[PDB]
Amino acid sequence: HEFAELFYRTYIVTPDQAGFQLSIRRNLVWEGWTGEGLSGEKQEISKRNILQ
Amino acid sequence: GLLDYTTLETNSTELIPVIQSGENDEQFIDPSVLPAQTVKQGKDTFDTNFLK
Repeated sequence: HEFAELFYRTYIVTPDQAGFQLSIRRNLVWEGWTGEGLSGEKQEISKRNILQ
Repeated sequence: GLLDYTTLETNSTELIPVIQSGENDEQFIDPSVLPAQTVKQGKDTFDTNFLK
């Protein structure tokens, strides 16, 4: 029927499988390295996308 | 060294926990349960303990 096919594209999967996986490449920009505070616990420096 | 297993072999790649007083005590178990056990690692002398 027209309406459902309009929004949701058909994707046939054989009954031998059980799902489909998405492997996404993503390019990043990030600064430096986790610098010592001479302490026990550390935060991670945010790794940021380039499209943003 | 053919007759001893201490002549060769050394661990300079092990990432063994090391204790520093007043800096990372919140990561190691309280020393009121089990005192720290000294370890020999290369040329270094330091104390290690279980991770809480």
